[PDB]
Amino acid sequence: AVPKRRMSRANTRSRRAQWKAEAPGLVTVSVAGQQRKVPRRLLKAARLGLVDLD
Amino acid sequence: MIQQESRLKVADNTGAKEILCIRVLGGSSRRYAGIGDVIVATVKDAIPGGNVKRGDVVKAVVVRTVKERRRADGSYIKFDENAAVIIKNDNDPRGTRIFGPVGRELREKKFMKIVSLAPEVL
Amino acid sequence: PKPTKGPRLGGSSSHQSALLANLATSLFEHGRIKTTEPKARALRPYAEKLITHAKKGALHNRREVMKKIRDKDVVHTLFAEIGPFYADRNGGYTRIIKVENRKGDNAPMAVIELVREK
Amino acid sequence: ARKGILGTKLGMTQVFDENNKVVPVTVVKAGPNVVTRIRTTERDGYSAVQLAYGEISPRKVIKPVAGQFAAAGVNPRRHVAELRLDDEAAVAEYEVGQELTAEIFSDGAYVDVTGTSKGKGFAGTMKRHGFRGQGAAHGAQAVHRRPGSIGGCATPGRVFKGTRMSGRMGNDRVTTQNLKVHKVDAENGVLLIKGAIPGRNGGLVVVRSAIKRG
Amino acid sequence: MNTLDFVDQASLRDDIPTFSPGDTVNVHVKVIEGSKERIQVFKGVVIRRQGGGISETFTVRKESYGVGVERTFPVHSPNIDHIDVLTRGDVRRAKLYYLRELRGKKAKIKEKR
RNA sequence: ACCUCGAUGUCGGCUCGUCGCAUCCUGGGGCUGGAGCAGGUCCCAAGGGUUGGGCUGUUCGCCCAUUAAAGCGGCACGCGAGCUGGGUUUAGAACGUCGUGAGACAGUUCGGUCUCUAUCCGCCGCGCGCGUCAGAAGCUUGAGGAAACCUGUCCCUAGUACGAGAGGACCGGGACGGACGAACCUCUGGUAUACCAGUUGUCCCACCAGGGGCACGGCUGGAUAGCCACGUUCGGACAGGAUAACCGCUGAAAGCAUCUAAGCGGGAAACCUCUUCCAAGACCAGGCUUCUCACCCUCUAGGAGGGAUAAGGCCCCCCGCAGACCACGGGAUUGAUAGACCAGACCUGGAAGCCUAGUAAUAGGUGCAGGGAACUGGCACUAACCGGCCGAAAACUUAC
RNA sequence: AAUUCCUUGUCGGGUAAGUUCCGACCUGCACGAAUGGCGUAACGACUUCUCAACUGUCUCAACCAUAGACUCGGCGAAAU
RNA sequence: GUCAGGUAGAGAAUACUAAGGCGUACGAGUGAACUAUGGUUAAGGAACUCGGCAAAAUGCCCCCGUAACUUCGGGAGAAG
Ligand SMILES: CC[C@H]1OC(=O)[C@H](C)[C@@H](O[C@H]2C[C@@](C)(OC)[C@@H](O)[C@H](C)O2)[C@H](C)[C@@H](O[C@@H]2O[C@H](C)C[C@H](N(C)C)[C@H]2O)[C@](C)(O)C[C@@H](C)C(=O)[C@H](C)[C@@H](O)[C@]1(C)O
Repeated sequence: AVPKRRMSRANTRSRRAQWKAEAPGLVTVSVAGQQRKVPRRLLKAARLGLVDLD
Repeated sequence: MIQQESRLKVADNTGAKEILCIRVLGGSSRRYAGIGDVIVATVKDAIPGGNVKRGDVVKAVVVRTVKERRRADGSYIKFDENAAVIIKNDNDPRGTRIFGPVGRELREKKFMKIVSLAPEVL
Repeated sequence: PKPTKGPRLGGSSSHQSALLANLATSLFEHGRIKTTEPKARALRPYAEKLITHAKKGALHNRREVMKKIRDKDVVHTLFAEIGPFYADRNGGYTRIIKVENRKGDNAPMAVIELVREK
Repeated sequence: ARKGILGTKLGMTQVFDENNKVVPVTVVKAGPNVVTRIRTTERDGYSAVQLAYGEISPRKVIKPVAGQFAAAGVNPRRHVAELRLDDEAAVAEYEVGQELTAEIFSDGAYVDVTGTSKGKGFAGTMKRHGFRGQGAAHGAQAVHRRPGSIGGCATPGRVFKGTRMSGRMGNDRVTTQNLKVHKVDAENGVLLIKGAIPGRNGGLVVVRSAIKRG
Repeated sequence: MNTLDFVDQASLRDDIPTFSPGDTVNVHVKVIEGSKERIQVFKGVVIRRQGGGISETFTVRKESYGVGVERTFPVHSPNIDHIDVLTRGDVRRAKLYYLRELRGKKAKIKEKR
């Protein structure tokens, strides 16, 4: 089918607001004497040196 | 598990060789016929000279079924062919000899004449 | 192992078989391999079953491994270094470490290594 | 006035009767239930007995639930569920801390077994409502499992509520009624209930006395 | 092991020979037709044996009066009084469904010894 | 000829319904033109159900076999952004009739493209956010809803009123059913794209042996788990209340008074409880428990604005038979959550190697062998992390 | 006569119900072809039907895989 | 338009492969429904449907053996 009316600004924006990113949950990891923030998912990899922290 | 248009062999000496199930009796929309279930059929093949002619609408009781039938004791009975015996409204066989084995479902359903005439009721 | 519940990992059952075989070969060769996390998860049981065959060092187990690995050098590596190395370890011969996702598709990535702590 | 016991659907198997007839029996761990709370018309407005079932670790149990069990005077248990009773004498029968064993039922007692059915996921109309599928051939274009028509035309002008459409099925409360208890294994705290009971193996179930065939 | 083995062991019975698919065996089935309990002997080839514990069933096939009859029983069925293995069979698979399409002398089965 | 010709898609069938009652069971009245009975005609009271085929474009019908019955209609002659396209009505063609002809034909025939990713409402399911007067937590609790409601034979009553028979009951009491629905997987049976086995062609692993890749999982024989039905089990109920027709009251506003008047009391499937399920967003938000029973800072020291939080919960992580993306279980190991490993179960069916017998194909022993998965136990060996986010009261009026 | 409008009824054959069609009896000045009507082996992706076999077309649907759909990341329209 | 390896094979079909050339340009995941393309299917077996549409089935080589009718060629690979 095809949109019959132009969607109003209010509806367009109400439903567009749902397209949002979720900020990652960052935990502290100590590497090379420095305290970096990495996802708890990558916590182990960062400890083992498998995360490129630049 | 016999339904409409299923072809069964006649386990009887009525001259009819094969029948086509027209209806499974037992209730409206009654779907399947197992051992001991009665069906009105039509004779599709028959001995050229005999009591039963081709195209005769008859009543028969399924005596052997290819689909395995469960039993109260957890056992099952299965046959190599679907066979019915042509009967009359007295629930008695139209013929005099029953060929091949039959199930105890006939005894349960009070097809006692068929059970007695059957060479082996399993 | 337990079969893949969902769509097979290589886009087909044959490709999943080949892909698991290659991943197991690479893991047994280089010790650790980086690959998409689902591939690591599917490989870990596969690789550990192969390592179990290696531990049961025998010609029958050698043949059972060679019907999946097809690499004679890696088969020898298994049966001469990885079976003897894990003789004392009862299971859990591999370790999955979740790493950062790829820049091209954001695919979850994981490094699967052979355990060495003993 | 109506017995009941919380249990777990251990599995299903078959036994044999005195007549050698096979009885398909679900084996349910009608394990010990501890009466944690009594619901009364004076305090609660209804007559019910709260039962707790299943071993849980106190570390797992949270402080609100732990305090409720402390007030009851009993060790916290994994599940808690209420059994409704008609009259007040039914709860006068019960008391907090009471031990409810599978022996409350007897062989041949008809029970209603309530459980959460298996999750069938997002099911189509054919699986979910028994919709007659459309034809596999004879021109049918990509409608072999689709619902068909949904409403009328301009006159309703809409789809009625309760229209049987495709959606998530299963995971709903189901009470299978008048299931005969073939045997009451008092030694193992188990009930062999003839037939099937809703839900997966290991799921929480409530075996109450049959409401109809009391 | 199975979670319901403590329930199944009660119904599991002894007096079950070590029959295998392909063994010719006669099962003595109790039939209570007409209030009278008698024994009917079903002699045939074990073409199948599926299941475990109490729920295990075995299928016996015999040709009778020109009609092949398969009759399945639970292995630990109380309605079976005795299963007697007449001769062992040297079959090459667990299930002998192919014996359904075979008739006459081609339905022979090799015997171990 | 009033909307629609800058388009409102036709008949039939399919699919899915929903509604009406103008009744094909369940209750009655009359006829008893049944004196009677089995039956039946007629007229008053929708919950369910109301089959499958053949010939039909077939809207209609007829036929076959059943059925308790095979209801009639509305919903754009419901339903083509749901399907088909047989009919019908383009363009080809033949025949028949008309026409000089082009052509025409509610004439007979064959052939003849069914588009669209759903914005809104609607509906079916899921979440996120807020509420619900502190911040949580289990247990709920029915206002209101939804689902279901079908009905057969056979037996006893009973060969029992008629009392000539033939034939043959109501009402009750049992057995077994058909269709439908739900759950479930013990059985049976289906499936099985990492299971086992056999096997063809080919190419490989140097070669033999043993295997692998590909050929639909190459094919074939099986096949546990899961999912299933053809399977298993269960359900429609039993009761209560209010209701057409049938009555009761002493008998009147009215006389031997009178079914009944005005008043007041008693007897179906429909209705309301009852059964199952949802359900406090039920804006009118229950009995318990948990922390606290304010930790700190800033403008005001009113009313607020932020941190930390106690309580609990997400997010991450291991996961599931829970799943489109949610929520449920386990876990910051104080752990069996998954995998592995060890066993068992189960499926296959007798592995590899070696030895033996055969000029060999192959067979036998090693050996219930080997291989293997979902199930069941063990087993911290691997991963569940040496972690981050949220998450507490303005009070005032009114008896003791 | 070979001539099928044939509505031809009647009867059958074929189905349990059998369309297409096949037969005899049929149909009277007929009726339509002394050359435009009938036959005709072979042939036909022609139209119609009956059989055997076969089957998920169906009773009546179930399960498996893959491409979508669905989830995440990137790019990113359309009719209206 | 030219060349046309090997093994099966009649073959330039088909399968697998040599040489040679490619993995071709969105990916990763995920057992939803539903759609598409494949696969299997108990018991029936056209009961589906306008219609056996689709699917299923037969399928190759060698021995036999092959009907009505015929234009004497065929039908015919009849059929079995
Ligand atoms: C594939 C691609 C095409 O799809 C079709 O062909 C479908 C299958 C036609 O139906 C086919 C089949 C069928 C039966 O469909 C209705 C038929 O009637 C039409 C004529 O052709 C359509 C839809 C016709 O519409 C229908 O036209 C009728 C005249 C009236 C009807 N409505 C207003 C009443 C209207 O929607 C019509 C004319 O093509 C629409 C116009 C816009 C088009 O030309 C567009 C460009 C089409 O080419 C197309 C959509 O791309």
